[PDB]
Amino acid sequence: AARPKNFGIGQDVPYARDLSRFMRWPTFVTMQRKKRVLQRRLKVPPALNQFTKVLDRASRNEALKLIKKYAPETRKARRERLHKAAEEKKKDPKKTVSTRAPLAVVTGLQEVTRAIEKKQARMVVIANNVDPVELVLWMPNLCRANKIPYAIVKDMARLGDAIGRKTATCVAITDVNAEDEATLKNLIRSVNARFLSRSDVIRRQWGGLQLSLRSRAELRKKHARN
Amino acid sequence: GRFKPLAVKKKYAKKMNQNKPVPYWIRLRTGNRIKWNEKRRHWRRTKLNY
Amino acid sequence: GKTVLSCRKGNGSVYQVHGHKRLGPAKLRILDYAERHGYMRGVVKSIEHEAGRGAALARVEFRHPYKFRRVKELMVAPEGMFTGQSVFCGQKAPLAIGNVLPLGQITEGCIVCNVEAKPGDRGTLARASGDYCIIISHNHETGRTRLKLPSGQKKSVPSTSRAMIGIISGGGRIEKPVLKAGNSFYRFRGKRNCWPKVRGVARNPVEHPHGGGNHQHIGHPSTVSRHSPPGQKVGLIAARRTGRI
Amino acid sequence: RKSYTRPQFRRPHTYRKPAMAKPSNRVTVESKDIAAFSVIRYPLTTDKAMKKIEENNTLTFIVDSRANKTEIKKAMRKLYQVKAVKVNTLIRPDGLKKAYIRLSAAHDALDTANKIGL
RNA sequence: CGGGAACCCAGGUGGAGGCCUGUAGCGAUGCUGACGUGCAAAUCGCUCGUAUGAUUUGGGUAUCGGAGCGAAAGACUCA
RNA sequence: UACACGAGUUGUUCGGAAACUGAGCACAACGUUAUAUCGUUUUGUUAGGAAAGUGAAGGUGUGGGCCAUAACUGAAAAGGGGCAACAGAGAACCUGGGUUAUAUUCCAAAAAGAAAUUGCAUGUGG
RNA sequence: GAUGCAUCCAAGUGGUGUAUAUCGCAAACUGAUUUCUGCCCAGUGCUCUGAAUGUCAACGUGACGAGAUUCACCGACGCGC
RNA sequence: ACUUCUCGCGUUGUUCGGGGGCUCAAGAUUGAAAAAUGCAGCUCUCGUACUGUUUGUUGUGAGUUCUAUUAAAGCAAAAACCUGGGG
RNA sequence: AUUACCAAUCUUUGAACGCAAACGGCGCAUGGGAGAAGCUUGUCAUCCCCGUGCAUGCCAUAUUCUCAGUGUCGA
Ligand SMILES: [Mg+2]
Ligand SMILES: [Mg+2]
Ligand SMILES: [Mg+2]
Ligand SMILES: [Mg+2]
Ligand SMILES: [Mg+2]
Ligand SMILES: [Mg+2]
Ligand SMILES: [Mg+2]
Ligand SMILES: [Mg+2]
Ligand SMILES: [Mg+2]
Ligand SMILES: [Mg+2]
Ligand SMILES: [Mg+2]
Ligand SMILES: [Mg+2]
Ligand SMILES: [Mg+2]
Repeated sequence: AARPKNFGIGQDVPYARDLSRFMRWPTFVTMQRKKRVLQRRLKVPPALNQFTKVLDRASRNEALKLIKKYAPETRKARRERLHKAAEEKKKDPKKTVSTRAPLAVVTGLQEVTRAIEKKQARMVVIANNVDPVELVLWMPNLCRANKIPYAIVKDMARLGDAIGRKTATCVAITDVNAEDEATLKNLIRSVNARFLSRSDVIRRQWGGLQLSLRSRAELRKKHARN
Repeated sequence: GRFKPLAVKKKYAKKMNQNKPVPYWIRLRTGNRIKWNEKRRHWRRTKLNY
Repeated sequence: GKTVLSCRKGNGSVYQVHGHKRLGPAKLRILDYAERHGYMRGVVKSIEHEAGRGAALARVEFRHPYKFRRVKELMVAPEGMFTGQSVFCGQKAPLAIGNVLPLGQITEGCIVCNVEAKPGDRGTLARASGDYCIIISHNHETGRTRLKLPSGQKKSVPSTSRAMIGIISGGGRIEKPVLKAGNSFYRFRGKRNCWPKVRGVARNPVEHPHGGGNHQHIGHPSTVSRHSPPGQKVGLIAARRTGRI
Repeated sequence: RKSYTRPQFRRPHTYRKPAMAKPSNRVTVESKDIAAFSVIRYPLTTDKAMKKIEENNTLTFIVDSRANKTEIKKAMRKLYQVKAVKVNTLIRPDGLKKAYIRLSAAHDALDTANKIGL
């Protein structure tokens, strides 16, 4: 019938109880955890905090919808596009090869920056995380310098899948065709309600100082002693 | 005495052979400069230690 | 001149503890989950004699809480502990003479040997033969016990340290006089290499600050400064009270 | 959540593709000859090497030094189509490896030294 | 154990000991012996110290140059 | 014991290694250093991801499974290797005898014999 | 009393006593028993102490000059006592 | 069990004292090896044959025997191997 | 044929790099080639040769060759 083992203290050899939390993880495993907790502890300045108040999933998928359908041509529709720029030009009489990129979003970084400085980017999308964080830290600040609606969005790996690369620091969505002025004209509104309307409280917003659940439930069990 | 490595054995064998006299067909050669062996070791005089 | 015997000793070349006939380091069982939220029984099976120590070392086996083995622990033996005593070393452990129940849970005014300063270092204090500590005070608001070390110097340790109950074995070793240089030879041949002690005043004034002269005299006062450099810090180091009382 | 039932993290057993078995690091030709003529190099004729052909059935070949008692037998059989039972060897005080070779008591040794021309 | 209300008188047993004599071993006191162009760039003879021990010894192994190591002679570290 | 010439050292079992650990050593890693040839290093290494020993489904001759090798996966399993003892550990052979010089080494078939022993095999015993 | 003491190392999460834990370690002195071990803390040493005892180090503070600089001051632990 | 007893040359065992058994390691023994060996004398003449193929006693010793005594000295470690529990 | 010159052969080592090392020692793969007992005249058992590969570090890289992470995110 039954055999009952009490894996109590000292009374029987337990089963293979999952440890996976008190084990010695390899260096990078702990070190990438101690990294995302250390920058929750500290007093995050009001300029770096900006990237931990991203859009919500409500319009983030919509923002990735535009960036996706206005994504560049994938080295195959690029090389056969400029090929019809010779096929129908070699048959053309002369002086007519005129072709350009059909319509896409400015997806580089130094190409995006110029889309802002020119004020030709209608609105820009910015990535939550880039390894040299300073590489895009200033991006949400020359926007309200040039009054472009900006958008700090939750993952650069999700600005890559839409475009086509692996990662993307910031996408700029410049002039669009009248098939889709409806969906973005609201996106600009749905996002500056989160970044430009908030410009005052953003630049005065010290983040972090988020204590543990271990060392701040302790600070709950002592106001329980009050 | 009885333990010598084979490598140390190969090196004393290469010395037992080098300890033979110049053969008497060498000193009738046209212009040699050899009359004696002048590298003959005697086991008592000088030791090899290898 | 040359370096002095004392300075010429932290190189630890020849003057290094021998420990070949020694057993492992004798210390309490590792402070795992079992010795915090309960106890675990352990049988004393063998009481050996680590060469170079007056206290008996008792081989205590416990069960490994997690694997199926029987982990074996080498501990210093409190006096009275015999082979087959079923020692308990945990939280809820009883306080018989040999158990390792935690220090802030032992009753006050009690007698504890093999106490440990830090909570986990597996027993440091009161661990030579016949030595022990008396628990004086618990401070449950601070959570730290003040026990009286076997030197008079009474300190405060945390109330979660562990501690055996009793006196370390081999008490009364230091009272049987040696009567001969040969019984001091065999004492230190299990211990390190410091015997015989040549008096520095019988040395040459190249090998020691005292040596020299036509008479064997310390030329300058033996009491040397606390701050004095090594090779000079010889004699009575920072002696604050000097000579026969 | 992956189940780790260990205090350590031991490296995961990933896929392990085999090597490619590179073609060769040489071109130089080989044969069946050089494998059997390098070992047994020349027989030996002495007062003791003769006394052991007639009295015993052994032979004496000054085999090369880095040979093998199992490969002196193979070499005999490949060179002198005779069987070899006991192949005693010794690296002489000349760096030269001698070899005594019993001929199975069925191949007379005195009928090989006369064939081999010893 | 014998023999007589305390624990002495003796009889053995046993075989301890940095105990004694002494061989080897290890030392080197005396002869200020003999050698001192040696046998010998420190040896020889006799005497002598010790000889269960803090002993002697083999191999391995550690520590070396303004340093090592020393029961300490500034001894020893390939004459 | 010189000189010359010629010879002379034979092993499943003896010694050594393959194959133990000791005092100890120190490759790696890691650290340090202008610099290393430095230091740590089994009473178990390393900020530290340090390994086929096994068990398996599937693949394969063939009347779709009888049966069988094999591939390539991958089952738990903490504590990297590695030296260091011809006196420690370990170690399967004993007599008899016929070299100018070797023999527990050599002896050939009335092995001069007699054993032990390792590897792989066929097969009588269940 | 171990975040110790003594000590090594060119430096290092290095090393030695320490596989140790004051019946221990390190450092001196005298030299078995027995017998005593006197007086002197001025000195020079160790040692604490520092409130006030007297004084100092860059640093920090001030004012000066256009500025290099000047004049200070904090007299601070230490060092005196 | 009224203090008895069993001890060893000896410092101790019982709280076990005899009758049989079970093993244990020394060790003997018969038998194989093994007598054609070997030592060897021989009658005769490497041939040639056969006639003898002997154990008991002592003493000293090396190991076995009993993991006393100096011990603030307690008198190495490991592989391989072995057995068992679970199998 | 000798001499001179200009494709090979090029042992054991050594930076030495499979591991070691006063071991002409020891492996792991991987072929092929001897030798044989069994066995079906040949075929691969351990045994034994020959050859290649196998050191660490680093760089590149792999048609989507495998993976780890309470790093990031999302279905
Ligand atoms: Mg990292
Ligand atoms: Mg001096
Ligand atoms: Mg002085
Ligand atoms: Mg290829
Ligand atoms: Mg004498
Ligand atoms: Mg030797
Ligand atoms: Mg000669
Ligand atoms: Mg190194
Ligand atoms: Mg063992
Ligand atoms: Mg190398
Ligand atoms: Mg490449
Ligand atoms: Mg993958
Ligand atoms: Mg993950």
